Amino acid sequence: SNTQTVLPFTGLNTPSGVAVDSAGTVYVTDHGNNRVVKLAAGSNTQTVLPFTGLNTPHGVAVDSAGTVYVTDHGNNRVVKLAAGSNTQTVLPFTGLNTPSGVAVDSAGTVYVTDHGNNRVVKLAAGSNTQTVLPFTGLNTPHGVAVDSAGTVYVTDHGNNRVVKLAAGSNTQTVLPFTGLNTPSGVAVDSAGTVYVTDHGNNRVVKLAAGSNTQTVLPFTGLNTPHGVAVDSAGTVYVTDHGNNRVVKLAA
Ligand SMILES: [Cu+2]
Ligand SMILES: [Cu+2]
Ligand SMILES: [Cu+2]
Repeated sequence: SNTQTVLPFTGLNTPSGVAVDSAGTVYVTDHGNNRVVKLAAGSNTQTVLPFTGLNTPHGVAVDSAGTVYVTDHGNNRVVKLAAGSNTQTVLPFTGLNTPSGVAVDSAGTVYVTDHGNNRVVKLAAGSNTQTVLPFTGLNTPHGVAVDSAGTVYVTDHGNNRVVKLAAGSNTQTVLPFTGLNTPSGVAVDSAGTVYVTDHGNNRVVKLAAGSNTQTVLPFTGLNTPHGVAVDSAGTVYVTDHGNNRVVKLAA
């Protein structure tokens, strides 16, 4: 499409991550206000999720049960809130330094980019101990996404590239993006198309499934994109750091 919609969030200061659930509810981490806001589909009014003690959130993910998972930079931890709950759970990750992105697969496994430790960690549902994914030579990961097959996609700031690992594989794959500068967020649709916020080039890049054609999505007026999400219809949602807004573009 050639229509971008500014969603009616208010008062954002460095919106850092975005997620969209199956109902079309949009969740945004508002880094500079220590909060996560949500907007139900068609609603005019955001609500603030009742995380307690949250500081400087980066990433957000939502599972099919509606549980919301958030990374907290200032406390170096990951928290989750079940739908309808007022009492978060701190997940049993350990030793995080700048947890930057979070994703949750269909089995409830939680994947977190640990930016300051140059690694991606994962925690199975019910486990108390993370494992480190075998992403050789990873540096400063920002964003993570997991697809319905369990393939994990990660952006690497220091190396300006995007890598993936299939479930059960030891061989990572470097995706055929070109010309990235500070890839931040990543999202993947069920067709396999991969969307990346190319923060240092002020643009959002699409790698079309199959053809591997890279295009720039026709967002307008961005002042450095951070987070990205894509819904089942192919609508792409982006957080715009310098303009303190969240915008969407239909396919
Ligand atoms: Cu931070
Ligand atoms: Cu970085
Ligand atoms: Cu920025």
